[PDB]
Amino acid sequence: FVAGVINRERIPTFERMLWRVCRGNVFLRQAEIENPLEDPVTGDYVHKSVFIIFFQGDQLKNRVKKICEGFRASLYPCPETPQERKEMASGVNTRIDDLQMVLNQTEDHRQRVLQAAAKN
Amino acid sequence: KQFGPLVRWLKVNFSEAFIAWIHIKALRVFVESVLRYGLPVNFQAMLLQPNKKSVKKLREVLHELYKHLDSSAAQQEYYPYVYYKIDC
Amino acid sequence: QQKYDDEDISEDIKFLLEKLGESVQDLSSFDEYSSELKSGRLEWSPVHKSEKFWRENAVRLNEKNYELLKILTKLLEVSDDPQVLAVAAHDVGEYVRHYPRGKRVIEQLGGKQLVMNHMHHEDQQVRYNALLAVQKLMVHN
Amino acid sequence: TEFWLISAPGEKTCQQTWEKLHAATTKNNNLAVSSKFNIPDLKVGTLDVLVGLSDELAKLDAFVEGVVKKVAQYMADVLEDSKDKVQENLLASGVDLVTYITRFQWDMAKYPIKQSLKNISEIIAKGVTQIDNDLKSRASAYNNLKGNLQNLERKNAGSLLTR
Amino acid sequence: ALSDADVQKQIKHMMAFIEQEANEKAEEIDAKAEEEFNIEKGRLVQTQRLKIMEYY
Repeated sequence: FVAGVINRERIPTFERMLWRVCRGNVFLRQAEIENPLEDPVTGDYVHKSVFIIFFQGDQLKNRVKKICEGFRASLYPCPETPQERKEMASGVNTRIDDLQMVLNQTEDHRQRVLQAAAKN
Repeated sequence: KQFGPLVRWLKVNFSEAFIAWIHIKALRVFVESVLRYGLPVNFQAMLLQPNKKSVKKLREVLHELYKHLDSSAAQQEYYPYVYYKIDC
Repeated sequence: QQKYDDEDISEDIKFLLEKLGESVQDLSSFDEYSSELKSGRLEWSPVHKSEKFWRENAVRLNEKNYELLKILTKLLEVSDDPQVLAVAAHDVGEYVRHYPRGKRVIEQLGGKQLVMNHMHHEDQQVRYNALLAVQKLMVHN
Repeated sequence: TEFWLISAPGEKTCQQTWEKLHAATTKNNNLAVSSKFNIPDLKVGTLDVLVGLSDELAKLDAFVEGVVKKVAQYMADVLEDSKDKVQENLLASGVDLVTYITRFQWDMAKYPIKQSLKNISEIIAKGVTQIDNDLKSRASAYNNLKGNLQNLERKNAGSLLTR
Repeated sequence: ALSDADVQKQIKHMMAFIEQEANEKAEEIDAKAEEEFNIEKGRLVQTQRLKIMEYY
């Protein structure tokens, strides 16, 4: 399906469950990240991999959503082969940089205001 | 006089229900084989009346026979071979 | 909040407060704000801080072809008075917060880029107003 | 009595004799009774349709298990040709369950070979539903008549005060 | 479980099913073509004949 996000802890058993669903109908998109970013919920730089299957059947996709719910598999993509997906990725990078720089400015402003608030 | 044909009623209706039951189970086996394999051929359904206490031996035999096929996925329903139970 | 025995004091305070409330309610009008921006006479005022003007009249901020919001963009590029620019940034932030769908129009207009520029303004208040405006513009981004 | 309905991949025709006659590695070295099966050759549609079909088949088989064992229990209550202890089973296809299981054949007459799988499942579901409902009505009527008979017996039971 | 070669074999199985679906859809469109032939042909013949007979 996608080189999504998983903490790589139940990926083997995730493959086993998907092999108990279908007989491995489609090769699972495989990717791994070394020393990844902080997870939004866990709040730590946890290791991440991903092993997820693409499907053509509707019931199969429903089961994939079910097993993604049952497991710790974050999946919110727009998996489109053509170039518009990569243009979307570039725009996402631009927004990410904007978020980073505004967050830095806000943090510095907060620090200054807090120092003044202490001294008063 | 109700009991008279009541025997025929219940016996015939149980006959129909049982026939439907075994037919459904055969369809289930056909579907399971056709899914666990691709374009299928002579999957060889088989009937077993297991001897007493020899369930463990039969499970071992079938595991040795066909556990290479999956080796990771197929228990209560996940066997290395298509499996069903029948009461009688 | 304090209570006085002289009923006259309480009655006069009630009168003055009520009529001042009425006066500031009368001040609150999109026509006033639009005139301020059309002639460029920008300054902090109760209209610039009236919650009903930002919330109820958020549709009024959606001008014809968003020309008033384009005037905000023009002032983000043109106005050099720091207070006027802070006013523009705060008003843009209010408009985005009460109408997130206009933020895409702002990005098309390039006003968002102007607020990115105004983050590093030479006056701290303008920096703060631009910061809040962009922070509102970062919703769902 | 317990029977098992298994199946192998079937890559080779030697699998026919490996599962039945191959006493070296077959079931308990050819001690458990081994018998071939009749299974129709039926068309399949698409994969998600097959997933839905398998789920529906499992659910319907569970319901039919309930139905068949329930009619067996009601016949046991009737106490004729089946009892909760003796005559543990009735006759399917007019023969005892062992003979029908051992010689199970496909009833294409009722479920034609050229009907899709879903249509056959639907036909079976309708047939068993109507059969079960009608038999429940008949058994309820018979049990109500029995209860009325026993109530009349109780009214004619006691001593010279209440009998 | 399955090797990568077996994954390509299962892709080929998906292809057999896809071609089966294609055949089904093409034959269904052919059946619908026959049905519309019958219905529209009868309709047009009826309308033209009725016009001619009213003229008559």
